[PDB]
Amino acid sequence: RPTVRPRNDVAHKQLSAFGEYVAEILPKYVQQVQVSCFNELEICIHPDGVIPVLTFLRDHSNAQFKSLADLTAVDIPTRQNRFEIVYNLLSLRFNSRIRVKTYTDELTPIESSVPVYKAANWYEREIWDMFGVFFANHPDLRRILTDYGFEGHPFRKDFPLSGYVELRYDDEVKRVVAEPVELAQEFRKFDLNSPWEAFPAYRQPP
Amino acid sequence: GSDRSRFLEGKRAVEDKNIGPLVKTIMTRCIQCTRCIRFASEIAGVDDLGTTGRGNDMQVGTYIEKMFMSELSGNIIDICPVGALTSKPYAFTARPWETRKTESIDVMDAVGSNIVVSTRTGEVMRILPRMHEDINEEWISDKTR
Amino acid sequence: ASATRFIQWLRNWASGRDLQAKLQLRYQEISKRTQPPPKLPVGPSHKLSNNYYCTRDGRREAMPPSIVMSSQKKAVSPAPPIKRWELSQDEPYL
Amino acid sequence: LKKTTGLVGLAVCETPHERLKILYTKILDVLGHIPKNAAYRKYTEQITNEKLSMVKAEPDVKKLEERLQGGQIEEVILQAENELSLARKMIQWKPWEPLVEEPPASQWKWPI
Amino acid sequence: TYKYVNLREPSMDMKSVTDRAAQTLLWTELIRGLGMTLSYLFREPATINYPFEKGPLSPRFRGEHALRRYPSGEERCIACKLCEAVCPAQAITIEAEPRADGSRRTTRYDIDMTKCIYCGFCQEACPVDAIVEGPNFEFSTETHEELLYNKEKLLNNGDKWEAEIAANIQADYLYR
Amino acid sequence: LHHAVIPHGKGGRSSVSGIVATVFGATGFLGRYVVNHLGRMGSQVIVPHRCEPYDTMHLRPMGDLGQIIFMDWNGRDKDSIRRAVEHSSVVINLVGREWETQNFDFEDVFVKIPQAIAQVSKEAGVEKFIHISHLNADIKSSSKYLRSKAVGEKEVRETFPEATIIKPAEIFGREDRFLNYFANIKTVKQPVYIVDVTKGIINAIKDPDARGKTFAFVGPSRYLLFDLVQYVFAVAHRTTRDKVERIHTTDKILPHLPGLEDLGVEATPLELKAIEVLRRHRQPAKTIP
Amino acid sequence: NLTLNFGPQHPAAHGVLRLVMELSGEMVRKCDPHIGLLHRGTEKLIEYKTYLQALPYFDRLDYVSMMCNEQAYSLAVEKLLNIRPPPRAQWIRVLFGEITRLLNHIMAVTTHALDIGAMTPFFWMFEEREKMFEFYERVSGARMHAAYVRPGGVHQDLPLGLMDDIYEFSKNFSLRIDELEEMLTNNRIWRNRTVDIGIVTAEDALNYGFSGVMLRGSGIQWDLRKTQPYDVYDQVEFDVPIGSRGDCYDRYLCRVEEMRQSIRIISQCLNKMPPGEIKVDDAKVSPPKRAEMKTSMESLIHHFKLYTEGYQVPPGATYTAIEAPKGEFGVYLVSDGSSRPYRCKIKAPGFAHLAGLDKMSKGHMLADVVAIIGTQDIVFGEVDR
Amino acid sequence: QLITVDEKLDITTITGVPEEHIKTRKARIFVPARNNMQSGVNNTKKWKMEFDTRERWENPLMGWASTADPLSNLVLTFSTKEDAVAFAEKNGWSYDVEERKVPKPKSKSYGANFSWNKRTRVSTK
Amino acid sequence: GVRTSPTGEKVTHTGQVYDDGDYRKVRFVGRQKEVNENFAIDLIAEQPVSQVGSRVISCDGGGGALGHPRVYINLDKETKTGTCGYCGLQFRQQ
Amino acid sequence: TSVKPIFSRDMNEAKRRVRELYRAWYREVPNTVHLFQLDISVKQGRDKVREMFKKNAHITDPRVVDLLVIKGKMELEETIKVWKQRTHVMRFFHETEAPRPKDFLSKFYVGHDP
Ligand SMILES: CCCCCCCCCCCCCCCCCC(=O)OC[C@H](COP(=O)(O)OCCN)OC(=O)CCCCCCCCCCCCCCCCC
Ligand SMILES: NC(=O)C1=CN([C@@H]2O[C@H](COP(=O)(O)OP(=O)(O)OC[C@H]3O[C@@H](n4cnc5c(N)ncnc54)[C@H](OP(=O)(O)O)[C@@H]3O)[C@@H](O)[C@H]2O)C=CC1
Ligand code: SF4
Ligand code: SF4
Ligand code: SF4
Ligand code: SF4
Ligand SMILES: [K+]
Ligand SMILES: [Zn+2]
Repeated sequence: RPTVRPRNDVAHKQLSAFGEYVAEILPKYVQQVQVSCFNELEICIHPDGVIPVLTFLRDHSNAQFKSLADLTAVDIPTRQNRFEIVYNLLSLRFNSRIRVKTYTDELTPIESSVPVYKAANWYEREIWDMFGVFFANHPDLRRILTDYGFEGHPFRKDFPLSGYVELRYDDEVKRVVAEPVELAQEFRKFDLNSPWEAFPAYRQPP
Repeated sequence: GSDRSRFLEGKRAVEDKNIGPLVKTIMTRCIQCTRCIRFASEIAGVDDLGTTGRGNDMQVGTYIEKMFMSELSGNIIDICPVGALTSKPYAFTARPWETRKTESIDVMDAVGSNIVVSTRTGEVMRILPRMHEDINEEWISDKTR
Repeated sequence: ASATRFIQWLRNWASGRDLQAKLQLRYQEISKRTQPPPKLPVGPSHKLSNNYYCTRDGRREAMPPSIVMSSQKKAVSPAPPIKRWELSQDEPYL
Repeated sequence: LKKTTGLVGLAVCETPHERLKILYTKILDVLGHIPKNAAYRKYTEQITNEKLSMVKAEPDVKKLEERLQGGQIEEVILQAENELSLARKMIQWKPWEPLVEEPPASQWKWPI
Repeated sequence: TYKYVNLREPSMDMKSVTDRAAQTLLWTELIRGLGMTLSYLFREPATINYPFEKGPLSPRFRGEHALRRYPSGEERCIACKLCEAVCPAQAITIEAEPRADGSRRTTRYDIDMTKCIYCGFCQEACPVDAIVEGPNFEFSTETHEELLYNKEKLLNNGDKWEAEIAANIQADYLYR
Repeated sequence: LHHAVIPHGKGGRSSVSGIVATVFGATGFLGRYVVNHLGRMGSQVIVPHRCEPYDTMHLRPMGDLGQIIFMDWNGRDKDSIRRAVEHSSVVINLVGREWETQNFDFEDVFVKIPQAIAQVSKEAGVEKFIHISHLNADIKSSSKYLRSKAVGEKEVRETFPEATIIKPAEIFGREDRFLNYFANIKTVKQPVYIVDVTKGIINAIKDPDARGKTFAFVGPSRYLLFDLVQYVFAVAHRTTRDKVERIHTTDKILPHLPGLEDLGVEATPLELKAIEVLRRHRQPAKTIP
Repeated sequence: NLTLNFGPQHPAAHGVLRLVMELSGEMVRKCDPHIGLLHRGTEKLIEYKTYLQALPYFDRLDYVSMMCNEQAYSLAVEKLLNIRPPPRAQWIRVLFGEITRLLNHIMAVTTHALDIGAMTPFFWMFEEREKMFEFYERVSGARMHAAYVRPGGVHQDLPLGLMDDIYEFSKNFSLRIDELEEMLTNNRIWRNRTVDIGIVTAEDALNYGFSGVMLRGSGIQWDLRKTQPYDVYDQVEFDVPIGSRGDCYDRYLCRVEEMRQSIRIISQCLNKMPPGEIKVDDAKVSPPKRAEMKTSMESLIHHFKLYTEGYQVPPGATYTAIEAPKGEFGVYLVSDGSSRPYRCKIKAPGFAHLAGLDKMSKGHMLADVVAIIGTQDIVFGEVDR
Repeated sequence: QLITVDEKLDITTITGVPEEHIKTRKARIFVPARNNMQSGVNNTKKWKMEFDTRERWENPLMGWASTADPLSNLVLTFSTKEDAVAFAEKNGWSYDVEERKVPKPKSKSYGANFSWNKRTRVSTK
Repeated sequence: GVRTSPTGEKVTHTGQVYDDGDYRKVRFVGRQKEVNENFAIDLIAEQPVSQVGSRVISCDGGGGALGHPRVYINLDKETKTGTCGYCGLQFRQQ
Repeated sequence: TSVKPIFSRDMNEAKRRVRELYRAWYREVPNTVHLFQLDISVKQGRDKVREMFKKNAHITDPRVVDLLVIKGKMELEETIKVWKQRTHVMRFFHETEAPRPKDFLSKFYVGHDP
């Protein structure tokens, strides 16, 4: 069918089998395993398992996920652990990718993964900067993307889009000064969601 | 529904009826669902709306030139699924996606009807009913509206 | 294109290449800036029958992830080992 | 003896067979410290023994690389070193033990 | 399939070794590099004589905005606000009401040309070809305020540029 | 009020202060601070300038879009004065040189021009008028500068009776011709800070009690000209005949006049700000009680 | 240990990059990049846009590889939508993906040479870039930020006569590469600035998260166009250049050879371009043709809804990556089931590459750091996002 | 190792939010009303949190709507009111909670339109 | 329908003009008020009513796919003409 | 009520880190004033540090205190390394913001906000 993305059953079955493989080997930390309809394997783990689970996936002979493609966070305010930490790993030996997911909150520290991947250094600094997640035993945790002395973590869902302060050069003090933000035109919020359900396959029971 | 058309004929066009200064009619958009007829007869208690003609030429209206002036008349705007019946005062002023919705109460009488005040850029655009089963259900009076 | 035969020779020799055949300024070999109007084709869904959208609805075929384990025999790898690349025969070495 | 592995910083091995025999036997020795019913032990021994047999069966390096499907022989040696390193860490982590803690009720629910 | 960019063995016979010695001492590759720059001195330059010559543009070019009319002079815009909804930069602000003759028309139509990203999404979304990006790209100003277009500015752009805008739409509308 | 000038917002760059101020002489030392403060809170500022547009570019970033408007004017041309004031609600006069030129002498800038602004402003209907004079203004003065100020002060008060007249001592500040004057080289001086003067003017615009009044803006302390000058060189680690007359004129003491503290402005000591001014040039000075 | 931190006791402004370096004489002992100077909160702004509205943000990341950035985002959305673009759109996307690769490698190589003195190849090759900007402008009306590649296919079909002009340009381009190589490849001064500079081992490159030429320069045989192909890359033949020394000179040779292979692919795309439509024939995702929109009731409704609410994307999350000119460029895109993305993390290859600058610059002199930053090919639009 | 913290969760001091927009704001926790212009109920499933509206004024230059409220557009979504209340308290916002309005079950009978002796008989179809 | 007010300022086609006491007109001092002098309301009123021989007529604004969406206009009433909701052209039945 | 500590297992250990950070900030102020050529006195700089500390005197969660200390040490590092410029250091003093009155009548006259 020309307009529909074809399924790949061979990859789906293979990724499911490796999902069981990892879960059986690390039952102490794996809380859930799932494979999406477009064939991406996710391993959801207890946060204590960051270093053990990532080390196993990097070094084990049947895994060999040598590359850390990306490491990011997702803020979900409804969850009591609002932050979800996502590791996307790449295996060149087996030409495969895997996603590892954990969670934390505003106060619980996550163990730094810099020992497992040197790539995690700046990624974890970005997560601290944008989300306020503290990484323990990081060799140099500090802001990376925001202005020096910037208050707040802009990527949290409750941080306002335009922030709290804005800059301008003030001729009286001869320097760039910060002041509370005032907008000549407020950002116009749009309510775009249609009141009719689109995808029955994802309906949540009442 | 489907994402394309296979209708190769010309379309019906219907003349627009006048039923007061509150409800504007573009009856070419009517889909003949008879919600307005049923509301007028049962909720408002007025039997002045009906269907005239037959088949594809069936038309909703008053037949004669008659206003539908009832203290509940504006509610046919809400229940009309299409843009056949629309608020004459509200005409053309705003789009739904750009309005901010404020849930509030009506003070035009002592019922306390629940309402939504649609605003845009610090200006009040219109008043809609807010569903409350124990007070106004999903209706409001024309004065409230 | 206007260069004299002497200047053409001079720069051909200095560069070591026959520059004239591959000039880097465009002349008459470019397309017209006025073209005949097109008439583009239509996709496979432009049909008057046997075309119900439910047969060709990609979004409504997506499904939630398949949960293979929830906290609530031979070893395997995520996929077969990658086959070794073969050296180019167009030009193996530079 | 090849001139280069092709990979910067990965040096050629003069005796890849003896090097791999020592590494695979060392792995099987560390795995003896892990509980028998541990899935890490059962799977790692199985693949380790499979690789160890191939080193014993094939004396020609290039043919052995074909059987191992692990790239260059020096890449296979490096992977064995990583496995030995992992096995020693697994003894301290003990990942075969039961799940430390269940997640909150809706931790993995999406969409919310 | 792959190839090696720098996996070559330099010959160590006396002829080859002397070739590299003559290269080192006589600077042959450096002089060869001088030849390439010399050949360019005698090439015709690629400069064009702006503003008397202009770089080539196609009919699809996205430039300064304009509000268009029908052949009768009636405005094409019907205050549908589809342009305002799609604008990725929120550069468009529209207000509307029934006109004195009852038509659906705008009372405000502003484009903040310093918010605009000149993406052309507004002319794609418009159902009546009312808002377009014209071919003008030479409208730099001396003040910020001059770049905050309102409906009077935008209609004047349409009347000013309609001759060219219509021809450009005629050339490209069969690809839309 | 008129609907367009009702205040709105939180008193910031994008707010609406309600003030539509025409500021004559806005391209100098005091004008830049006055214009800056006006645009901080979202006032419409009209800047009649005699100079190049290039010399007014430091005022452009002081107001949100559209809030600073520039017009040409000629002090001798009354129509150009009328054009700049007929929409304003307050007119501020900061015109004046510290020296005479072949084209303008002290009578031109301190009598003829202030009176012309005051006359046009009164006819045009401007309600508030603020005129800057001098503390040491006096017709018995040795300095022609100060003699002209006294005459112009009289004519302004007679032409625009409700005008608020402000009489500051010498003003010290980053661009001043006072501390910088010494650093580039019997009398008791009581200099005042530029920001205090700016606040005083702004507060006078907002205070109905200031209409028709004369104020004297003086610093918290009086110094001996010698002692003050010694301080300047210590902090900095180190001209005309009339200019010298003014610098040698003891600062008058005018207890009857209101001052900065009346307009809610606390005067700033020179010692807190002397470094600010004089750092670029690289022990207190006895005060007179 | 002299220090260069751009502050008090050091009057000088930094620019796009603030490099805090401590030197011992001539040697660099620590290199501490301070970024965020072009951080604009793109990832937060995308959360307020519909999927179509957020597309132009990707032109403005690697703003040298615009259409490749569009392609990566479009593939991610198409994957979550469970649709596919039609074959002609996929061939157009591969054609302009390789043209975009030429645009990027010209910029990368010639500005790298300019930063160290060789200022002339920049001028010869930026005339080629100018001609390729015309191809962008002819298909989209914009020289850089085309917004041409969209989920579902491409916005518009190629105008008549465009393919012929691309053939004319490609026919001569290899001679321009040869002239560039005549200036640089064998020049002893160029070799002395790049040979054995910024050597990275194959294991360090992997563990540090490098991608693209930063991996292939050290001999690793990896290229997502071969191993994880997308669009129609599994239908064109090309060779992946591989380094041997893992230094700045091998990566320069890899980038030059990739320009030649890009021409090789472009030659096949022109010959194998198929007929057909250019966007998915599914009007719940791709807007209908304007003539349809003005005659058909269904088409007008779908146009109206597509350009106001946009299409809903089924809930899910995907990491989608492409072989961008600078390395692996990907998006982790989360759908909440609505028409606005819930989260969009952008994986920029230069982010990890720059994080390895301190590692790569050990044992080198101050002027080598210019060559190392050059060889990583850094655009701070993507690093900061 | 774990520690025992019986105090209440309160992150007001580490969020970076100015004091003004913590103590003086009033969060509203509610399920949005169904837009009465449509019958779809899909926008009434989740809980929302928004803040009190504050002044908007006209920009002197263009007449646009200006604001000084950084939270004017901030709207949060929650699966349950308990989740929303938890979020508002740890952030230090005063909040109002409005109980979800669910339409009550109706008794529908098509045959009632044709009643022999009841007023439910319709006079037109 | 360009029309100046008692203060002399031109009134726009949207009926906008600054009243006598409005300071905001200072922005036009030394410059000008951009006012488009081709009032669409007056121009469409100059178009004659088309006479047609059917109860229903269609309008697309002219130019085929270059006009507006095609609509069908009922001409049953005789008191007034049928007006197109997009382009404002008027039709009457004969 | 069982949670993973950041640094300190109870408020006693947390208060020790607060005092050590305070000492580091207190000793740094004279250097910051000189290095940045600030126009504030050392006394103003130290009173600012004190006021910033007293703002959080009411916390009783050892994890919250630990983050406040972690942030404060980061701010101190940015100041000592001269990563901050003079503009950043002076944003603690809000020098161009008109005092916003806090009594009822003053707020009532000016606007609607509480
Ligand atoms: C019968 C008995 C006779 C006895 C006497 C016999 C003597 C003749 C035989 C010997 C020839 C001597 C040559 C003298 C020239 C100097 C040669 C030289 O020094 O070259 C080496 C130098 C470095 O080369 P490199 O690649 O770095 O390798 C060595 C480094 N360890 O390379 C370099 O110099 C670097 C290049 C610098 C120049 C770059 C910019 C200019 C290049 C173009 C200039 C063209 C020359 C202009 C001529 C001017 C004429 C007025
Ligand atoms: N600063 C002080 O020490 C004291 C100042 N004052 C008074 O405060 C006011 C301003 O002080 P200051 O700002 O220091 O003076 P400045 O010289 O710094 O600025 C004077 C302003 O007057 C304008 N101006 C001068 N002559 C003319 C003219 N002939 N026609 C038009 N415009 C003219 C200048 O514009 P241009 O740039 O075009 O010349 C400039 O904007 C003056 O009236 C001064 O007497 C009172 C007491 C002390
Ligand atoms: S409610 Fe609207 S669509 Fe239904 S019959 Fe009445 S007018 Fe027609
Ligand atoms: S908005 Fe609805 S009622 Fe109006 S024309 Fe479109 S489909 Fe018909
Ligand atoms: S071109 Fe794009 S950014 Fe500019 S107004 Fe149109 S839609 Fe908005
Ligand atoms: S310009 Fe076009 S899209 Fe925008 S409001 Fe007018 S008719 Fe609608
Ligand atoms: K309706
Ligand atoms: Zn029409």
